[PDB]
Order: sequence, then C-alpha cells, then structure tokens
Amino acid sequence: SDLETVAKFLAESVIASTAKTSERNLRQLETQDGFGLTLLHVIASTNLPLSTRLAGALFFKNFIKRKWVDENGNHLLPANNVELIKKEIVPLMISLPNNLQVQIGEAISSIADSDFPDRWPTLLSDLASRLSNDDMVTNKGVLTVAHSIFKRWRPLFRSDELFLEIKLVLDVFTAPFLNLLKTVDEQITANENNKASLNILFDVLLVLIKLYYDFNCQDIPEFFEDNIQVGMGIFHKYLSYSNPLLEDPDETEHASVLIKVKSSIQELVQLYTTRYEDVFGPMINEFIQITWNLLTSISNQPKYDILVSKSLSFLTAVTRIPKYFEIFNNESAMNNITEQIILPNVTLREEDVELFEDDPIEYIRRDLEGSDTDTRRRACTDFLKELKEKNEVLVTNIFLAHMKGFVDQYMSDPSKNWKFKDLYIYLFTALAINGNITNAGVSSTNNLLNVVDFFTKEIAPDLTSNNIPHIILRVDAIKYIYTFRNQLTKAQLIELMPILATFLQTDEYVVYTYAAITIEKILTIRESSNSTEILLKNLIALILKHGSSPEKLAENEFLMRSIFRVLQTSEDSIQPLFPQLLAQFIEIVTIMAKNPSNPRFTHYTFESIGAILNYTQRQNLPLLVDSMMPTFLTVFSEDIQEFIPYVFQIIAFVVEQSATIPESIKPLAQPLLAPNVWELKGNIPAVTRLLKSFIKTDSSIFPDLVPVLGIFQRLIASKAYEVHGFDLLEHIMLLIDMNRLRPYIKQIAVLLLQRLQNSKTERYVKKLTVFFGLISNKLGSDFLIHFIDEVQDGLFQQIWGNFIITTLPTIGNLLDRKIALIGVLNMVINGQFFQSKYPTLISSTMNSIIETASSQSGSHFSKLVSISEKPFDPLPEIDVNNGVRLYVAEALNKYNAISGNTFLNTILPQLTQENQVKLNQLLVG
Ligand SMILES: [Mg+2]
Repeated sequence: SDLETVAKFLAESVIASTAKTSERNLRQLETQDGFGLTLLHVIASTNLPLSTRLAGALFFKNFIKRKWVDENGNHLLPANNVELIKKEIVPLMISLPNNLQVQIGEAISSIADSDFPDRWPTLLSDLASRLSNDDMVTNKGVLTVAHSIFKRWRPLFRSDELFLEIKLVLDVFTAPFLNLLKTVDEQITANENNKASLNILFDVLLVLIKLYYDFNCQDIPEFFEDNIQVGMGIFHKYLSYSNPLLEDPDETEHASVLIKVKSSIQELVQLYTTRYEDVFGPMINEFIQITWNLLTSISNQPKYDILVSKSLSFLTAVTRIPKYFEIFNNESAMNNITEQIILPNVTLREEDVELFEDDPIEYIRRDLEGSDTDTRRRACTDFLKELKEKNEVLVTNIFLAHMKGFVDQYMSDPSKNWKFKDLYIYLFTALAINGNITNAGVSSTNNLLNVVDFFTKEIAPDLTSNNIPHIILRVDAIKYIYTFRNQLTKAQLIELMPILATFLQTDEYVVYTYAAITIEKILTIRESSNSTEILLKNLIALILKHGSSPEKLAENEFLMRSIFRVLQTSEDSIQPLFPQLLAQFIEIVTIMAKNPSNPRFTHYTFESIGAILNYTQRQNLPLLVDSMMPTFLTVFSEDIQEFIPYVFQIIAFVVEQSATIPESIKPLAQPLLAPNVWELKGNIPAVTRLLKSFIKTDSSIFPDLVPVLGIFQRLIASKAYEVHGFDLLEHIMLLIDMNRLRPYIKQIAVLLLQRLQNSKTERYVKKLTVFFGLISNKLGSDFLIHFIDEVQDGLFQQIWGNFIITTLPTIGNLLDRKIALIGVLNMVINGQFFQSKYPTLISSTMNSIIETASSQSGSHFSKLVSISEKPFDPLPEIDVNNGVRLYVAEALNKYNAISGNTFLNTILPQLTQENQVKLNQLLVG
C-alpha cells in the first residue's frame, strides 16, 4: 500500500480538482524513509498511465532537488536508501520512453552533481558494462544517461582537477566508445534499407556525437588526437550522408534524426576548428567544402534552422583563421557567399510572417536576443561580422552592390516587394554594427556606412507613412531606432518620443511592444512629470488589453519590465499616482497566483511594486500595505513558491520602514519561526531579511527567543549559510536587550567558536573578526572579552592573539575593514582591563592596527533590486577610503592627551621597525 498510496496521490494530483490536497499529501508522505524508492518503483511500472508516471517522474525530479542534499552537500536521506536509489535509477532510466527518460535525466543529473565522482564509484563501470553490439536501443539508453552526466563540462572552466575527473571517465569510456562508433558506422552502411534499423542506429550515433563533444570540450586527450583520423573520418561521412529512408518532405518545422546528427556533428567540427585548429588543420578544408555544398542544397525551411546555424558557426570559426579566410578573400567568393549563403537564409520567409501574426511574442524573441539564439539571421550576422573584420571594404562593397538593387526593386512597387526593404534594413544593419551589441547599444560602427543618413533617408519615413506596405516595416524602423540609439543625436532621439508614444495606442502587438522597449531606453538616457503619468497609464492599459487570463496576461514581460523602468526613472515624481498603480499591480498578482507563468514577468511585476513602496512617503505607506496584505496572505495560505521569495522581501522592506509592525503583518512573525520554512534553499536570503526586520522593529513580538536562536544555530553552523548566521546575530546582539539575552549569550559564544575550532572558512574567520569589531564598538571591549571568555578560561587571549589580530589586515572589503579596525583599535585605547591584564597582546594588536591602518597606499532570481538593501549598517562619519587612517591617527593622539607622552613612547620599541616608521607617518599624516 506504500506504492498504492503514492500511486493514489500522484493520480489525484493530476486531477486539477485535487492538486493542492494531493501536493500537500505528497509532501507529508515525503518524510518517510523509502518515499524516494516508492516513487521510483511507481514510475518504473509499465502498467500505469503515462499521466501518472509522468506525474511521478516529475515529482521525483523536484523531490531530489530539495531533499537529496542540503546546502553543504550532505545526504539528507539514509545511506541505505541513497545507495539503493543510485543503483535503481540508472537501470530505470535506460528503459523508459524519452518523455519520462528526460525527466529522470534531470533527476540523475542532480544526483550526479553532488555525488558523481567521489560518492558514486560504480557509475562508470555499470554504464560501460551495458554497451553491447546487438542491443542498440539499450546502448542509446546507457549512452544517454552518460551524456546527461558529462554534459556538465561544457560550461565549466579549466581546473587543476577537472582534467582528473575527465581522465577518470575517459580511461573508462575511451575504447568501448570508439569501438561502438566504429560498430555503429558499419551497421549503418549495412542497413541502408531498414528504416526501423537505421533510425535506431542514428539514435545511437546522435548521442555519440554529443559525448564526443563532452570528451573534447576541455582538451583533446592523447587518445582522440592520436586517433582523430578515424573519428572525423566517420563524421566527414555522415555530414554528406543522405537517405530517402530518413527523409520526410511532408515535414516542415521539426528536424529529423539525420538532420540532428548533422547539426550536432557541425557543432563538433566548430569546436575543433576553434580549439585545436592545427591538430585539426588537415581536415578543415575537407569540411569547408561539404559544409558549403550542404548549405547550398537546403531550403528556407524551419526544419533546418539549427543545422544552418551550427554549420554557419563552423564557417565563422574558419573565417577567423587567416589561412582559410584567403579563400573567401577573392571578390567573387564574397559575391558567391552573399548570393548562395546569406541572401537566401536572411530573406524574410513566409512562415515567419505567419508567426508575426499568429504568435507575436515568439516573433519578438527571435528578433531580440538573450535566449533562443538558434536561428539563421544570427548565425549569418555573426558570420558576416567575422567576414567584414577581415576585409571591411571587400564585404561592405559587394553587399552594397546587392542592396542598391533591393532598393530600386522596392521603389518599383512598395506593396509587392517590401520584403526587400526588410532585407536591406537587415543587411545595412548587419554591415553597420561593428561589435557585440551590448545593452549599452552599439560601441562602434562601419565607417564606410552612415547610420544617421540611412536613418533620415529610409528609417524615419516609415514611422510617419500614412499607409505602409506592411507593418513589419514600422516594426523594423522601431527596431532600427532601438538598435542605433547610441549613434543618434539626443535631440534626434527626443524628437521621436511623440510619434513613438503614438504606437502605444495601436492593436499591433509587436509594434507597441517594441515601442515600449524603445521609450524605456530613451527615457533612461534623458535622465542622467506629466509625460510619465500618461506613459504608465498607457503601458498598463496595454497589459490588460489582451485579457486577464493568467497564461496570456503574464505573456508580455517586456511591457512589465518597461513599466518598472519608467518608475525607476520618475523617483517620487508621481507620488499621487502610486496607490492606483499599486492596486493594479496587486490585481495582476492576484490573477497570476492562479497560474504563475513566465517568471521574468512575475519578477518585474514585484520590482515595479517594489519601486512604488520605495518611493512612497512613510506616512502614506500604510494604505499601500492594506491593499497588498490580503493579496499576500493568500500567497502564503496556498504556498505559491513562485511568489513567496518576492513577498517576503517586500513585507520585509515594509517592516524595516515602519516604526511599528503593522497589525496585518504581526501574525506572520511566529509562523516564520517554523523550521520548515528554513529548509527551502532558495528562500533563505529573503527570509533572514524578514526575521531580521521583525527583530529590529520590535523584539517584543518574540516573547521566547529560544526558537529564534534556533534559526541562528541552524544558519551559523552551515558553511553555506555563515553569512546569514552573522547577519542575524548582528541584529540579535545589538538590538535586543541584554537582560533578555543574558541567558543565551553563553550558547552563542560556544557556537561561534565551535565553527572556529572544527569547521572554519576563510570567509568565516574574517566575518567573525568584523563581528567582533562590531561588538567591541557597540557593546564594549569589556563586554567582548567577557563574551568569548565564557566558553573557557583564557580563550579571549587565544582567539584575539591568533585569529582577530592576524586576520584584521587580511580583510579586503572596505566597510568590513573599517568596522573591524575601529573595533580592534577600540580595545587598545578604550579597554579597561585589556591594556593591563594582557601585556602580550598590546604590541601585537598595536602592530596590526598600524599595518591595517596603513594598507591603503540560486536565490538571485528572486532578488528585488528596487528594494535591494545594498547599504549595510556602518559608522557613518568615517569614509571607507579616506578618514579611516585619520581616525586612527586622531583617535590615538586624543588618547595620549590623557596620559601625556606615555603610551606612544612605551609602544614604539615593541612595534616593528617597519611599523615604527609607519606610525610616524601615520601620526603626522
Ligand atoms: Mg569585565
């Protein structure tokens, strides 16, 4: 019934009606010592409904993430279960359908992540031993599990040891790997007529090509260099390989296996050409030809987009090498290239126009960059940039030749051939932009072309056109302004606000969106208002203009990010409008809570909200709080993990701002002590901010500190969460009354030092140091001495001498240095018993005071900048780059005044010759 029980909840969770009930009943079930295995056996049962297994598979993936390992890499599951799961999972994933196999690939990737190499010795043996010659389907399996683990090298950067883990793997897979590839190649030539058999064979080749990459993404192992001719040989072969059996001319949008094998094969070649050009040298030309004849026989069909890309990434990698460039360097291979490769793949194809009308925002993501860089205009552009950096004048000219024609052709019948104006607006642009088009715009441009002129002559006209050939053009025009803003006159730009703001009142999805985007950029510049009031109102209007449905509503993230940035410009200009705005923002939140889609959107909505509150006046903060609380409480009652991080931050902000905790927020305090809430990896920064506020604003809300120090203990023990530890403690000790802390102080002291003795981190030690300077100034040196001396007798002497003195001058962060330094100085010159009880330490702490003084010569997604608390408490009067040294000097002088020429003279001889000299410099300075 363990299995039957899970089976039941998975099934119930699939019923929209019993999802919250199910999810909760599943969480409860999660606590059991076998839940993981149960879930797996379920997924593994063939007789169950895909829907249920998928649900099970899916849940498993998420379970793993939150339960498999804590912050610090520790298995939160019992050894037995853990070892069992890793044994079960590999064979399970090797047998599942792609849909579920993929879900498990992620589970397994996460598992491999913290345990792959050390805590999973059998993995490589087990995988290798499952490769055979007759069982291809099974091979693909084993191979997939493989690639999903090694995948994770590609983004990494070289390391003294990465090579070691790779060697660890390579040694095991090298032979059978090449052996299977040889086998696969032979088997393919023999099955030339078995659709079913080919397909399968090519499903194995695909993963081999992908693993081949995995093994060569850091270096070329001796085994692949010495044995390259065989590999590239095979790939050189399937790149040209064709087969009726692996075609489907009726297919227009979805790539085949044959095509995928050719795309990912083109991705290897590009890796070799970029990373081992000489070791690869020979073969580069053989490839340049096939890639060319391949690019010339492809249709403008979606089905090939990725292959056209990946193959252009290879040509572009080639053009970088002077030797090969010379073959495009003649004046006709430029002309050919244009006519053969670029012009065809860059022309607006019919299927695009359909997208521009049928899925406007998808079109919008393909014309703008950030994600989904797979395409043809991008590969082409990146290629063209490589060509024009070699012979600016060569390329620029032949293209100019072609465009001049595309212009005349447009002139003849604007209505019939506008696609030509799109075409050169593209080309000119692609030839004009000189570098990597940053957010800042465009760092430079091709001199042989004049962006402004081209603009006044052909980009502007299209913005005012009575009737236009086609909308896409006005869009292209806006995109032009957007792209070249840096190159246009600031007045030239402002002259465009009026007309741009016109498009925000158009039903043309793309236009006003682009419109928005461009006004946002333009206003941000005029920065370093009645206009804005009107603008927000129009921008918000456009956010509802498509309906209130959760999925569709959160669709346009560009509009919401723009609203945010308009608010980011008009700080406190529009205080009277906030409430209505806030009320609408919350209104969007409420709708979205129903089905949180598009995280980007979710984010900017909170940032906007975040902003409004940041600029509202404290006295008028309340009304705002009463309009969001009801909406937020419901966020909690139904744990909407997509919004919680944001709400915490905001409410946290709200509290830090009030002089008292608003009664509609007080009930949050206690439930916020529940350990459950502190076991959610990505919400910690945000929650310790909330706890932190309640404490600052009103400690009385926590009648029993015990559970609080409960959290402190949880954090301060976690290498991963030390920073959160201290942050919380600063508040605890400097903001709660002593007579109310007097009984936990011994405990704090002990935990603070247990992490010192048996678990330190460079980060930790300095933080301790600053924390000590922090207490020395605030609670007093005597306080501090008594503080650590509680743990054991004499400990102050040992810790001050070996950890604080020595670290002080190591501290790099300026603010943390100031605090620590003034904190330490503060013990020499304001310490009642230090100077007399600890003789040893005076010269020592003195030395470092003088050295240090002289020195001068994934939770981020849910991090609201708008409210970001980037200004951490500090002693204001001192300047982190000037003043700290004068303070010391001054503080010291004012201290000899009390004993008149006594102190400084007694020390000097005990200071180091170096410091003695530094002290003279310092005093006089
Ligand atoms: Mg004392």
